[PDB]
Amino acid sequence: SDSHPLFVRSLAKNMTWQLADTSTQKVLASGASATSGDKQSLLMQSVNLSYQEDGRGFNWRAQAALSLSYLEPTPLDSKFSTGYLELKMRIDKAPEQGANLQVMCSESNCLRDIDFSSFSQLMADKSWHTLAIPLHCQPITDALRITSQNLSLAIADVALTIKPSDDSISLTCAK
Ligand SMILES: [Cl-]
Ligand SMILES: [Cl-]
Repeated sequence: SDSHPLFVRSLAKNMTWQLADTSTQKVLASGASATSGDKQSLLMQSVNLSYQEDGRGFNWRAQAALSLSYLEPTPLDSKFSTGYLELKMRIDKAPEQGANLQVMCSESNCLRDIDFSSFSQLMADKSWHTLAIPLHCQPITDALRITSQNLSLAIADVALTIKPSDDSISLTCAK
């Protein structure tokens, strides 16, 4: 009742993964694995967290954006106006030249824009962590977008929530 799943073991109905490299082909992926348009810049595989294939691993080898995206622009439910995007993430290879985590993006337009440097130390054990991202410090297209040139991580259990799980780490707003 607290939450709206976006990717909890499988994509919620109106959702896709989007793998967007520097090529002229953008890939909308709804299964266990995918490649970006150039077949190399951004790859998705399944990984196992709590069940077989409940996570997705993503490997960046060149400039590319991964999004978890709505099939059509969807206004943020007012239920979540002071809520959180929650997800589990494991960063197995930190980005040498950095990465951007954007949350709840419209056409022009993200609710949060977080550099990986801002939470890199808490992720540096290369273990899974539950991250709670407060949405506030118009129709939404990308629930999340991660952009980098070189990076390896995995994501699971992505949901909008009004209250962060107990063992969550809040990516609070920069001062
Ligand atoms: Cl990088
Ligand atoms: Cl960074």
